[PDB]
Amino acid sequence: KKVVLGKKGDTVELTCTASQKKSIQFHWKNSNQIKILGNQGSFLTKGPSKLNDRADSRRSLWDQGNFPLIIKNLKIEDSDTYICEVEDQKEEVQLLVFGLTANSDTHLLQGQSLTLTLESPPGSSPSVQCRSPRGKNIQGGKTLSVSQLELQDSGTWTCTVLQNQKKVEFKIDIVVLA
Amino acid sequence: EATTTLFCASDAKAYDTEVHNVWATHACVPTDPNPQEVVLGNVTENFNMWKNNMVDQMHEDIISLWDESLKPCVKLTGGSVITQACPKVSFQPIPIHYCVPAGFAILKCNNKTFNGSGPCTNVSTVQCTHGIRPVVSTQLLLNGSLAEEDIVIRSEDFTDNVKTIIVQLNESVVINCTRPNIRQAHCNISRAKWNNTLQQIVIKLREKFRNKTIAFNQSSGGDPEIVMHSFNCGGEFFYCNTAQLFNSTWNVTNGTEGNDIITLQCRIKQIINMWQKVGKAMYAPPITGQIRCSSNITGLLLTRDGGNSTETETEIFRPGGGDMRDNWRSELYKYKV
Amino acid sequence: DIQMTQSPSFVSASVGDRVTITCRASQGISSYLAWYQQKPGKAPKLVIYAASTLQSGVPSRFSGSGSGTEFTLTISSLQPEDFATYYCQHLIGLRSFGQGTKLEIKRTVAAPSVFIFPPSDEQLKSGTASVVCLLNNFYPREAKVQWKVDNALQSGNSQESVTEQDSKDSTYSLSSTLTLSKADYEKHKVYACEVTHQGLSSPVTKSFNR
Amino acid sequence: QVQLQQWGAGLLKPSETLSLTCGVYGESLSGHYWSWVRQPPGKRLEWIGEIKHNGSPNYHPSLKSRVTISLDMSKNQFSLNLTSVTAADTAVYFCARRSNWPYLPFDPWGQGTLVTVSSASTKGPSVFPLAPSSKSTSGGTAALGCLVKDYFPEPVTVSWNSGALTSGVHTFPAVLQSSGLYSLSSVVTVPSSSLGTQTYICNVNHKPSNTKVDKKVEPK
Ligand SMILES: *[C@@H]1O[C@H](CO)[C@@H](O)[C@H](O)[C@H]1NC(C)=O
Ligand SMILES: *[C@@H]1O[C@H](CO)[C@@H](O)[C@H](O)[C@H]1NC(C)=O
Ligand SMILES: *[C@@H]1O[C@H](CO)[C@@H](O)[C@H](O)[C@H]1NC(C)=O
Ligand SMILES: *[C@@H]1O[C@H](CO)[C@@H](O)[C@H](O)[C@H]1NC(C)=O
Ligand SMILES: *[C@@H]1O[C@H](CO)[C@@H](O)[C@H](O)[C@H]1NC(C)=O
Ligand SMILES: *[C@@H]1O[C@H](CO)[C@@H](O)[C@H](O)[C@H]1NC(C)=O
Ligand SMILES: *[C@@H]1O[C@H](CO)[C@@H](O)[C@H](O)[C@H]1NC(C)=O
Repeated sequence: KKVVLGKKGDTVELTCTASQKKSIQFHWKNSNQIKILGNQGSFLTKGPSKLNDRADSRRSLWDQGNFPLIIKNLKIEDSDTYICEVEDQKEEVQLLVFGLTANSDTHLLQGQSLTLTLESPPGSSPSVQCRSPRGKNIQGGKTLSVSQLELQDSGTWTCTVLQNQKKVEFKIDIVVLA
Repeated sequence: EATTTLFCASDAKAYDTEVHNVWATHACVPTDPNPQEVVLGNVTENFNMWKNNMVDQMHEDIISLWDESLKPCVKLTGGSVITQACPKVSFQPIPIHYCVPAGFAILKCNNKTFNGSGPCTNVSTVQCTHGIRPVVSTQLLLNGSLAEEDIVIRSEDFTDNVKTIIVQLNESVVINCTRPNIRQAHCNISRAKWNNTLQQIVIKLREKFRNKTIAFNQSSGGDPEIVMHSFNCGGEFFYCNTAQLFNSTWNVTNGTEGNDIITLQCRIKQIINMWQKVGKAMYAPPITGQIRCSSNITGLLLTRDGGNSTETETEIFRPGGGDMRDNWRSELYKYKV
Repeated sequence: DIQMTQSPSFVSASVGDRVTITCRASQGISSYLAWYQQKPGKAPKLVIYAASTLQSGVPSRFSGSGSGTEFTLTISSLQPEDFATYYCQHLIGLRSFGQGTKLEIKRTVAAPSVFIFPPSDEQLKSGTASVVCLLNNFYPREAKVQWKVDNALQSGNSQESVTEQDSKDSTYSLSSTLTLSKADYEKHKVYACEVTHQGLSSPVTKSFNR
Repeated sequence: QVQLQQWGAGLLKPSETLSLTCGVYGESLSGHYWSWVRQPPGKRLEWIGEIKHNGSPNYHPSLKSRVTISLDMSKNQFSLNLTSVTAADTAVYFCARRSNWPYLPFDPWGQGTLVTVSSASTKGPSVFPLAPSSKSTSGGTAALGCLVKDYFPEPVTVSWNSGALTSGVHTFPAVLQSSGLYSLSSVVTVPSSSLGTQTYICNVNHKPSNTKVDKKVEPK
């Protein structure tokens, strides 16, 4: 029951360390036992999954007893329980990807509002805490709204999403015209 | 059950300056004892091909061969680059008989229809194994041993889809790969015979999975040595697309290709992925001369998808392989030291 | 190709003494070695195979050991019959052997009896001159013979001939024939054959004037 | 017990063919290999090859294009061919049995057959005296002998005084000259005081050309 958080469009690495420092047989499978990625000696094999063209591993650590599951260009529908079957054993890890977009993408003015939306999977209720380039703090659940924006609010905002003790970071560029 | 360092036996020719004959002459003995195998009446013995220490020893022997044989130009192993001379040399696998030293013995299963794992109510005692060629390939086992009765499919766990299905054919299918003389190659497989071969494989798969529709597909992806039929033919590594071979549906027809015989798009790569350990290896450019090699598809390495949820409508199989140990278990499944 | 070198090539040991000959291989050969005993005018005899496995009938005094590259053939107590030439063989591969080790009897060093014989007048008629230098009854076998024509060292125009150990005093006998042409012989003067042996305090020279 | 005998032409000429046959007595050829091993004069042994009862031979790399080993399963005998022989083929060829794994050592062996390849023509020996002298009196021990030069082929028998004189006699092994002919010197040590009272005569015989010589060695 180890939780990992990822970002939409980013890359995540799921660790799978064996007991010995030797390249052996391993295989990654989701909740529905769908083959994702494994190996056959010294070759890499991919399963009939939707993550096929976006899954890979670091074969330079295989001999060191590590068989990671790298998933580039993460998607919301990639949220699922992934298991690594190595040495007749199973390591379980849950992957949650959220996301956070603002109310608009156009340049905003001073005194105008700024709403942030957290798109979360069914069954999760995290907590977002964003910070403006001047220090303005705001907290909430699904939606976060700032009554007015200052000239000093122009820059990069940092919002942290807390889920299952874990936390993923999001950066959003907000421009406030002078 | 026991485990000891076994020796080997071959009709190697010392006068032959080819890698297999050179190595075998330097590390094996012509043998053999005569005439038959001591049959043990009314004796049941359990076997386990998926844990035979014989394969491991052979695997290390096959590796030790390529080490002193095919010298790569570049070798990449764990952030390490190694360059050296890469002279071309004749490469033709030679049948090797792994024998047991003094004190021990080898139990052989005479049961023609043996899955490799379970009780065998017809064993025997042999001094050495049969003719086993060091065929390094993927998807299609070449130049192996045919089944004495019907075709036999084997798997350490049919339930687990992540396991390989070692298929043994009772009838050999000929494949002809030739490089005319660009540097491109192609293979030839009798469409008529290969059809019925798939038929046989299907009714066996359908039998092991109670009642489902068998449908073959191309490789799900991965490395060039896994996606395509990789094999050694004259010191050269071939990568032949077998999308035409594994593209049929069984359950009353679907997709039938024609053109008399099947032609597979192939090519020779210098930069290959090592099968021994994790790493790459670049070799010298293709030989200016012609390369003709006619092999024998006597076995298949398949991987099943299936699983997921909510009942089953059809099964799917794909050309697998990779672990060369599976190539040895297709010949050492009926042996036991 | 794997090379098989034995050492020493010439062993001197008295009867009853403990002897041990070695055989080094250029490459690893595990336990694919054999030993053979060969006497003059006779065929080799299998002594020990599988490196350390004694052949049926072979005395207990014979033993063997080693694995890989270094090997050893040891005889606890030597006997008058044990003295011969032993070979080591790579049982597989090219089945190459070694240069062999010749075991011989040891006795007290004795200074050679040097003699020299000018060519005969009858031989000079045919058109050839053969000057012979004789080293009679000497031990050990090792000895250097140098020819000198008018105080000039010769090379490539002489041959040596050594007899086997005498059945009694156990000594050797070497001859050296300096072959020259009638013209080459009749255009010089002094013909010496310098002899170097361990039994001599200093090299002895025997010469004559044509 | 088992014994391996060998027969065939030993004296050969260049470009000719070597044909030796090894007979087996006391054992059948079945279930066993049969190899040939030669040994150059003063050199290591060398495995030529071995044939199986199935008919599949196993020659040496550098000798495949000439060596041909067959089996006469009707008489329990095997032969050894060697086309286009040269001076480098001069050696003693042996024949031995090679059992099956793990038992590999060559056993038993044959008595061997001495083979010599030469183009020289049969010629009678020339006996030249090695007259003793005062500048050879080593401690009252004078040295004398005979020079058996230019003869072919081998061997040659040399005795002294019809065999009466045997003490101190040293007949050196034959040597090969550059002229294709052989040479030999037979010396003997005798008391210097018996040089003017005792007669010494060397006896040389060359049967290949029927040449007996009895020459007296007189001091000078
Ligand atoms: C192989 O199996 C086929 C199809 O099941 C069968 O017709 C044939 O008798 C079998 N034998 C061969 C020729 O080995
Ligand atoms: C392959 O070659 C064999 C000869 O070895 C020939 O009989 C057969 O027809 C060929 N098969 C194809 C599909 O071309
Ligand atoms: C394979 O089966 C299909 C359907 O019966 C057919 O189109 C094709 O010609 C068959 N193959 C043969 C003749 O080998
Ligand atoms: C195999 O892959 C092809 C190509 O993507 C697809 O059409 C087919 O449905 C897949 N499954 C089977 C059973 O062929
Ligand atoms: C299969 O055997 C044939 C005949 O021995 C040989 O020519 C061919 O190269 C072998 N195939 C492979 C892939 O080695
Ligand atoms: C290939 O298969 C044919 C038919 O069974 C057979 O005659 C031949 O010996 C096999 N082996 C090779 C190497 O072609
Ligand atoms: C063996 O070689 C010899 C020498 O050339 C020749 O006479 C003979 O015909 C060959 N065959 C047999 C059966 O000896």
